Amino acid sequence: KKNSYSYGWSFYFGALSFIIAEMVGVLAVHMFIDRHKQLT
Repeated sequence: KKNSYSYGWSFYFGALSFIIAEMVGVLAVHMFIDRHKQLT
């Protein structure tokens, strides 16, 4: 019944790809606030 399954380390790359893809979009907005402060 899929006894004692482990998620290996391919899945943890997809797990780690989530945190990086947000931390880009974290930083992408922080640039965007500056460039409309720069238009201000």
